[PDB]
Amino acid sequence: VRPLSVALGETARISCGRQALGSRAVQWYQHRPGQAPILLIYNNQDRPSGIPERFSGTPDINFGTRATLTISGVEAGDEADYYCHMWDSRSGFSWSFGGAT
Amino acid sequence: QVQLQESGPGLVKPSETLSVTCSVSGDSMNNYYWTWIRQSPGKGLEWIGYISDRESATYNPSLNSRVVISRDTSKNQLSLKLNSVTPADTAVYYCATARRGQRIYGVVSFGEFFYYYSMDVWGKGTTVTVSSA
Amino acid sequence: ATTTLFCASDAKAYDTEVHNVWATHACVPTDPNPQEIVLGNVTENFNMWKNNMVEQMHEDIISLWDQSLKPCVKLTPLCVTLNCNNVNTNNGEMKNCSFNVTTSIRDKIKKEYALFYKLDVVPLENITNYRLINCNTSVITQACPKVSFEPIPIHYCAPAGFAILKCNSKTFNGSGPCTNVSTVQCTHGIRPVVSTQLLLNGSLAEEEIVIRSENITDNAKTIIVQLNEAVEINCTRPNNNTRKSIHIGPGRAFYATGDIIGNIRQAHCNISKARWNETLGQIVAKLEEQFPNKTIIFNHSSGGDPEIVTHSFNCGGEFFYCNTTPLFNSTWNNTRTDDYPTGGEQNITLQCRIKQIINMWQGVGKAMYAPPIRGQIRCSSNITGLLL
Amino acid sequence: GEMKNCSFNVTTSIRDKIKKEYALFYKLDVVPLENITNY
Ligand SMILES: *[C@@H]1O[C@H](CO)[C@@H](O[C@@H]2O[C@H](CO)[C@@H](O[C@@H]3O[C@H](CO[C@H]4O[C@H](CO)[C@@H](O)[C@H](O[C@H]5O[C@H](CO)[C@@H](O)[C@H](O)[C@@H]5O)[C@@H]4O)[C@@H](O)[C@H](O[C@H]4O[C@H](CO)[C@@H](O)[C@H](O)[C@@H]4O[C@H]4O[C@H](CO)[C@@H](O)[C@H](O)[C@@H]4O)[C@@H]3O)[C@H](O)[C@H]2NC(C)=O)[C@H](O)[C@H]1NC(C)=O
Ligand SMILES: *[C@@H]1O[C@H](CO)[C@@H](O[C@@H]2O[C@H](CO)[C@@H](O[C@@H]3O[C@H](CO[C@H]4O[C@H](CO)[C@@H](O)[C@H](O)[C@@H]4O)[C@@H](O)[C@H](O[C@H]4O[C@H](CO)[C@@H](O)[C@H](O)[C@@H]4O[C@H]4O[C@H](CO)[C@@H](O)[C@H](O)[C@@H]4O)[C@@H]3O)[C@H](O)[C@H]2NC(C)=O)[C@H](O)[C@H]1NC(C)=O
Ligand SMILES: *[C@@H]1O[C@H](CO)[C@@H](O[C@@H]2O[C@H](CO)[C@@H](O[C@@H]3O[C@H](CO)[C@@H](O)[C@H](O)[C@@H]3O)[C@H](O)[C@H]2NC(C)=O)[C@H](O)[C@H]1NC(C)=O
Ligand SMILES: *[C@@H]1O[C@H](CO)[C@@H](O[C@@H]2O[C@H](CO)[C@@H](O[C@@H]3O[C@H](CO)[C@@H](O)[C@H](O)[C@@H]3O)[C@H](O)[C@H]2NC(C)=O)[C@H](O)[C@H]1NC(C)=O
Ligand SMILES: *[C@@H]1O[C@H](CO)[C@@H](O[C@@H]2O[C@H](CO)[C@@H](O[C@@H]3O[C@H](CO)[C@@H](O)[C@H](O)[C@@H]3O)[C@H](O)[C@H]2NC(C)=O)[C@H](O)[C@H]1NC(C)=O
Ligand SMILES: *[C@@H]1O[C@H](CO)[C@@H](O[C@@H]2O[C@H](CO)[C@@H](O)[C@H](O)[C@H]2NC(C)=O)[C@H](O)[C@H]1NC(C)=O
Ligand SMILES: *[C@@H]1O[C@H](CO)[C@@H](O[C@@H]2O[C@H](CO)[C@@H](O)[C@H](O)[C@H]2NC(C)=O)[C@H](O)[C@H]1NC(C)=O
Ligand SMILES: *[C@@H]1O[C@H](CO)[C@@H](O[C@@H]2O[C@H](CO)[C@@H](O)[C@H](O)[C@H]2NC(C)=O)[C@H](O)[C@H]1NC(C)=O
Ligand SMILES: *[C@@H]1O[C@H](CO)[C@@H](O[C@@H]2O[C@H](CO)[C@@H](O)[C@H](O)[C@H]2NC(C)=O)[C@H](O)[C@H]1NC(C)=O
Ligand SMILES: *[C@@H]1O[C@H](CO)[C@@H](O[C@@H]2O[C@H](CO)[C@@H](O)[C@H](O)[C@H]2NC(C)=O)[C@H](O)[C@H]1NC(C)=O
Ligand SMILES: *[C@@H]1O[C@H](CO)[C@@H](O)[C@H](O)[C@H]1NC(C)=O
Ligand SMILES: *[C@@H]1O[C@H](CO)[C@@H](O)[C@H](O)[C@H]1NC(C)=O
Ligand SMILES: *[C@@H]1O[C@H](CO)[C@@H](O)[C@H](O)[C@H]1NC(C)=O
Ligand SMILES: *[C@@H]1O[C@H](CO)[C@@H](O)[C@H](O)[C@H]1NC(C)=O
Ligand SMILES: *[C@@H]1O[C@H](CO)[C@@H](O)[C@H](O)[C@H]1NC(C)=O
Ligand SMILES: *[C@@H]1O[C@H](CO)[C@@H](O)[C@H](O)[C@H]1NC(C)=O
Ligand SMILES: *[C@@H]1O[C@H](CO)[C@@H](O)[C@H](O)[C@H]1NC(C)=O
Ligand SMILES: *[C@@H]1O[C@H](CO)[C@@H](O)[C@H](O)[C@H]1NC(C)=O
Ligand SMILES: *[C@@H]1O[C@H](CO)[C@@H](O)[C@H](O)[C@H]1NC(C)=O
Repeated sequence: VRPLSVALGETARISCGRQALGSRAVQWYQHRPGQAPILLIYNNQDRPSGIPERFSGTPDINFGTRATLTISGVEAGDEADYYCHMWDSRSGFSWSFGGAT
Repeated sequence: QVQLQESGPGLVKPSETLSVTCSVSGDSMNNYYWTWIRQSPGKGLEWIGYISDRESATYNPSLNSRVVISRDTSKNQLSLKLNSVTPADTAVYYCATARRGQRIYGVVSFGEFFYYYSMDVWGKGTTVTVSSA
Repeated sequence: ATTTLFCASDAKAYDTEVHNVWATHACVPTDPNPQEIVLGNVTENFNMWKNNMVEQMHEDIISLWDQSLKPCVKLTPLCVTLNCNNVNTNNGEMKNCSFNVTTSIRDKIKKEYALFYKLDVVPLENITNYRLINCNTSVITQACPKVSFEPIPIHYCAPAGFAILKCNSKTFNGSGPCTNVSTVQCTHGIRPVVSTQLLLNGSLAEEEIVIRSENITDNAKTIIVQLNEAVEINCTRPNNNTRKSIHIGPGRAFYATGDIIGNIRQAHCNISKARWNETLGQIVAKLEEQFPNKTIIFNHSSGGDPEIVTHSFNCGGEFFYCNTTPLFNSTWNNTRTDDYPTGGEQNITLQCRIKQIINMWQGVGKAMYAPPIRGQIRCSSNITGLLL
Repeated sequence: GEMKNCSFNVTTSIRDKIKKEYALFYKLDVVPLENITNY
């Protein structure tokens, strides 16, 4: 994993796994240490209730490029472990939640 | 308001039948899609499959179809059945809900779409160890 | 009489020195002020079904296609044994074939990879193992790139001492007399569009739709329907596919398909529903006079080859083969029906399919391999009549 | 004899397989090449 723990007020970027190879629909998750994994982003941009606008994602120009979560203005409640569930119409199935971080 | 409550054996013997029940508090089970998520320590989460309104289920081929998800709609509880367990199945378990999501990319009538699932309401956590001791 | 006729094509083209297929370098530039002498009380009779210009034009078009692809690559070292798999999609129409080929130096060997379509392969006899579609009955020739297929118009001119007569009647069938005859030396701007089942970039009739046949009671005579307002069709092929370049022998390159970048989609065409409903409704009012007692139905075609029973045309480099089963459904008694549900959606779609190897004009020893076009494809044709 | 029954390997229409064929043809169409008569 790559550790990115800068003093607060900067912008963090975390990249996901496999190269793209078709149109995607990628989730994101927040597994706090000692806690349960919490959903953050579905459909590459969409944000449920209770999450601030500091999180964004990657569009569907995908076609060989990596998926990325972006955290602008990192705060104190932003240190956890983030996973990455994968979907695309071209590469088959998925049964794991991507490489850990 | 809905709450999930894992309740299993805690410690069993290998090569036997196991059962873990997630008690649901807040809604009847006929409106939601249900799933279990296991976590081996250090590695990533794993999704065993799902269960639906019309008993739609597709179990993981890497789980090798040794699982049958059972349900208790009377006590509003989500159970689980799994036979001939291995010591590699030692994992922190979770019970969770699932929602419908459909992605379109071409003309629909040719079948150029697919389905994906998000998990929003999570459980609280339990640990079942498959060990000889 | 009967004579030879020569080409005429004007200089809105002829700025680049390129050779397409319908030569246009040897075509004389046509006259800017074409003289049309309107004759007097002159009644000549015309016969659409005994006309020599049609056989001249058929021989000409076959000979023009035979001029090009004479100095082109022969694909005789390509009829070899092909392996295959399917394309790595989820869990098909294009195959990922591999084959041994001799290199440019006839002492070594080389292993290659190419993607191309089903309808261009035949199974040979577990590992699936086959060969190409037409390499036991025909010698096959790759058409060159930088050689255009675009149908630019052709005027037919008669030599000195001859003349061409012309029918100016509004409603004129085949095989009758006229009472309004003009004379020219140079015909209409006729476009060589090669297509089945429908007539695309044509010429429209005036104030009615007109139905022609030789003997309409005889059912072995084809029927030509000419409309008076066009019905637009809008085809495409949405796949961003590359092209390889395999070199076979000295100075001869072979152009295959490489990978596919993106999604895998089919090749729809989107004809409009209400407009074509109007068209098909006003065809049958003229049809109900030649058979004035009965219901008439439109049924689809009959099985067979894909290049006979389907609408086949040329869309900027590829050859499309859409089938017209969503068109020809219905059943009409009193110029009304219930076979369209008056709801749901507009835009009747059609399913095309792509084919490289083509032996149009039903050849028995010759074929053609159209190399792939890089990018995406659109046509927007302009339907003017049809063949029943 | 004035006829000859001849057999020969041929490379067929598909340029990987080897076929074996028979044909009768006349003397005065042959030349002896060099026991089996092999011309
Ligand atoms: C022959 O006729 C047929 C029909 O008979 C035509 O077929 C059509 O083909 C197009 C593609 O060429 C299909 O479009 C696809 O439709 C998807 C669903 O559309 C609706 O999606 C949601 C509802 O779930 C709405 O929000 C949309 O409405 C909004 O967008 C449109 C855009 O024009 C506006 O007009 C509306 O006013 C709304 O603003 C639609 O109603 C659609 O989701 C999809 O687009 C996504 O995917 C492509 C793939 O690259 C992306 O480029 C695009 O940006 C979209 O991506 C979304 O999601 C990602 C991440 O998830 C984000 O990054 C994006 O910002 C975006 O949110 C695509 O457009 C259409 O469905 C299909 N018709 C039918 C009936 O199936 C043929 O084209 C026609 N052929 C010819 C030659 O004429
Ligand atoms: C890559 O390609 C594979 C192809 O192998 C593809 O797998 C297919 O996945 C889909 C998605 O799950 C499967 O389709 C669904 O199957 C379920 C369950 O049926 C299967 O399982 C039972 C045993 O559990 C078997 O007895 C049965 O024979 C099947 O094998 C169905 O319940 C699904 O129906 C829903 O979808 C329909 C399409 O829209 C709806 O019309 C239908 O009503 C259902 O939708 C919901 O509608 C309402 C919404 O709320 C609700 O009221 C309803 O109750 C219902 O919940 C559907 O048939 C399919 O079987 C798989 N293919 C095969 C061959 O098994 C992958 O998905 C694909 N992956 C990618 C990324 O493209
Ligand atoms: C292109 O030409 C090559 C020439 O080498 C072909 O390779 C062939 O590959 C097979 C499979 O490895 C070889 O078969 C071998 O058979 C022995 C005998 O049982 C076995 O012990 C080996 O493990 C192996 O299976 C074969 O010798 C080899 N060569 C030839 C001349 O056949 C290749 O198949 C050709 N490809 C195409 C598409 O034609
Ligand atoms: C004649 O060709 C037409 C196509 O123009 C065919 O009509 C199609 O019929 C199917 C089934 O009847 C329709 O599918 C269904 O439509 C309803 C109405 O919205 C919808 O609720 C369903 O979910 C489903 O989509 C289809 O829409 C319709 N196509 C069009 C363009 O209207 C017809 O089947 C052909 N044959 C005959 C005998 O009419
Ligand atoms: C056409 O090609 C075939 C290819 O098999 C030729 O067959 C050859 O036939 C001879 C005679 O049977 C084979 O000779 C063998 O020799 C060993 C050692 O003496 C002996 O033990 C065997 O019983 C057999 O006689 C030979 O292996 C075989 N194959 C090849 C590659 O030569 C055939 O002769 C050809 N015909 C013509 C007209 O060229
Ligand atoms: C085209 O229309 C003309 C009418 O001007 C038809 O010519 C007449 O046809 C009838 C019936 O066959 C004959 O009895 C007449 O002798 C024809 N000539 C004239 C001057 O009336 C002609 O048959 C039509 N052709 C087709 C193919 O329908
Ligand atoms: C068609 O099949 C060939 C099989 O060799 C594929 O070529 C290899 O693809 C892998 C996968 O990325 C590469 O690592 C290799 O470098 C490729 N070449 C060789 C010689 O092994 C090819 O990618 C396939 N094409 C499609 C579209 O599926
Ligand atoms: C359109 O034509 C097909 C055949 O060209 C007809 O299909 C036949 O349908 C009958 C219905 O009872 C079957 O018994 C036959 O076996 C079918 N095939 C053949 C070859 O006759 C079809 O009925 C026609 N449609 C309409 C509306 O007339
Ligand atoms: C032409 O397209 C039509 C589309 O309606 C095809 O008709 C149906 O194709 C499906 C495909 O599986 C079959 O299950 C049906 O039996 C077909 N008929 C009907 C009435 O729905 C048709 O097959 C296409 N023609 C060819 C030669 O492929
Ligand atoms: C020429 O020689 C060949 C030797 O193979 C003869 O062909 C065989 O003849 C026998 C006897 O009739 C048949 O049973 C076989 O089926 C034939 N073919 C093969 C491949 O063995 C052929 O008949 C001879 N011709 C003459 C005129 O003598
Ligand atoms: C054609 O017929 C009309 C009427 O009979 C006659 O007056 C005229 O002179 C004729 N010729 C021309 C060239 O109009
Ligand atoms: C070529 O092969 C195909 C299929 O094997 C067959 O239909 C065709 O008749 C063959 N041609 C000849 C001349 O044998
Ligand atoms: C004959 O056709 C010409 C074509 O332009 C037209 O000008 C002329 O009026 C027509 N004559 C009659 C009598 O209809
Ligand atoms: C047209 O076809 C009918 C039907 O076969 C035949 O009787 C007739 O002789 C044909 N010719 C004419 C001029 O009607
Ligand atoms: C098609 O693929 C090529 C590959 O580099 C790319 O340059 C081009 O932009 C693509 N076109 C579209 C429309 O995506
Ligand atoms: C068709 O023939 C019948 C007699 O069989 C007749 O009564 C009817 O009027 C005819 N149809 C029309 C449209 O005239
Ligand atoms: C003929 O038309 C009538 C009314 O116009 C309709 O009821 C009937 O279904 C049609 N077809 C037949 C075969 O009578
Ligand atoms: C097609 O035209 C007929 C006659 O005008 C009409 O009854 C029918 O509703 C039309 N269908 C559609 C889909 O517009
Ligand atoms: C599709 O239908 C619309 C009407 O909803 C029409 O305006 C459009 O021209 C059609 N598309 C074509 C004919 O390509």
